[PDB]
Amino acid sequence: APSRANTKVIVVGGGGTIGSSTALHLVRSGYTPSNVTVLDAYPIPSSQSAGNDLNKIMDADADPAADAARQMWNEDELFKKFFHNTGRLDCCHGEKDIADCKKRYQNLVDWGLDATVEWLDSEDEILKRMPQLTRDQIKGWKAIFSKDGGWLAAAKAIKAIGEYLRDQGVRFGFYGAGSFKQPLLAEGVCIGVETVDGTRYYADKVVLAAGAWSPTLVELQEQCVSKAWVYGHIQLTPEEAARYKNSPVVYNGDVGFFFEPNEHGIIKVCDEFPGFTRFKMHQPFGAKAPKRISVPRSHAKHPTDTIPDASIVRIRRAIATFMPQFKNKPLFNQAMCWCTDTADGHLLICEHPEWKNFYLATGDSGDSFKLLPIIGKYVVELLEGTLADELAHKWRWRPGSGDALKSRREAPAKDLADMPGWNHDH
Ligand SMILES: *Cc1cc2c(cc1C)nc1c(=O)[nH]c(=O)nc-1n2C[C@H](O)[C@H](O)[C@H](O)COP(=O)(O)OP(=O)(O)OC[C@H]1O[C@@H](n2cnc3c(N)ncnc32)[C@H](O)[C@@H]1O
Repeated sequence: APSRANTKVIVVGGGGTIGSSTALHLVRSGYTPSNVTVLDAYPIPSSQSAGNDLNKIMDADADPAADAARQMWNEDELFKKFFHNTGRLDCCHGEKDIADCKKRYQNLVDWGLDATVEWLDSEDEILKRMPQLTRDQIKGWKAIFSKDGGWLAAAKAIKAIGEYLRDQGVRFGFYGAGSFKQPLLAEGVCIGVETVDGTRYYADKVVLAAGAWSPTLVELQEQCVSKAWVYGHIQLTPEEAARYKNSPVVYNGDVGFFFEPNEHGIIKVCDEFPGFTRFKMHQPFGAKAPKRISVPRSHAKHPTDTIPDASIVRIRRAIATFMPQFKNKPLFNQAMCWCTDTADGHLLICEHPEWKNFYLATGDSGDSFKLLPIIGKYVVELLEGTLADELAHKWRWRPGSGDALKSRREAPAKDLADMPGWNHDH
């Protein structure tokens, strides 16, 4: 095994979240930049990466990886500017959701103290916190307000990683030169990657950080099932947008959520739901025949795609509830954004059980963007044989460990074949 300075690594999906972090941590660890090759279907930040977004939520997860990430969002100079500490307003209505939120709030008063969390026990208490809401839309609502967390400028953070890597001299391959087709195996040892255009890249170690595409590219035995979530955007005038400067993330699990406007006055609005699959026949490397698996329907490949009609209705209901004064604004740049769920919702970060020096770094399960600053550190540890055993176990190769179609969500994902309104191919 060579020294870090002499080790060649290929990061497949290095234009995405986990992949770009991996490349960053290899460089920060003293790998020689020109020995690191980032391969992606699309140039960093990849136009189909789940992290290519105006915003993501940063919550207050006590988990060690989430904690370490939070410290870097606060303190690391590459990342800090992209974390917006607006807090979060979690709204609840109906007996069931209110009971759940009260229990959750009590757990904070119990477990690791409250401190930065408030209970809002009426409409008027919510309005004092967020005067931009409309009373007649929030009848019977209560809320938890958390001063911790807020939102992350996701595409900008990945873009900042790519500029850093570029300036260090990392090597890149994109499009046909970056789209993984197969590992290169020599008697059960991975020694590189071949791309769609026929280019062959050789390295000591290969990381597959291909997000929702990972189970399409190599045989993962249904350990990961790929699903889409949805959003769209509305455009506020400068005067309208000023009202929502530093506004908290607003969330109601029965409705959806929205963010503070970006610097161009655009609000992104999301639904809350268990995700959509898109099953079709496909043959990943390592599969003996085509199989029915959920294959992302990429908005980058298909920019005329929007989102299902059902989704538009839900997002319109969210705007009508949270921002009734903006109900006549067009919802634009509608898109589907893909992730991959494991059965238990933990990551899949492990060496392949048959292909030595080929490593999986996926299973993001819809809540990994917030790990961008830290996650590559754990991937480097895996490559070097130093990942903490409890994490190695939690993130292990585990086919047959449960049904990832439902995962730890409320319901099995429905399928885009059954959800009209997104496809505008003709
Ligand atoms: C979709 C989504 C996700 C999301 C979210 C809202 C939506 C609508 N809200 C979040 C939130 O509030 N907080 C949070 O922490 N996470 C949230 N998420 C999830 C998050 O976006 C994902 O968990 C995370 O971004 C996933 O990272 P991962 O690195 O696994 O995936 P990726 O960024 O999509 O990157 C994968 C890359 O692989 C490349 N690719 C695909 N095929 C190939 C081939 N053949 N060859 C080479 N590269 C390939 C992609 O192009 C991509 O760059």
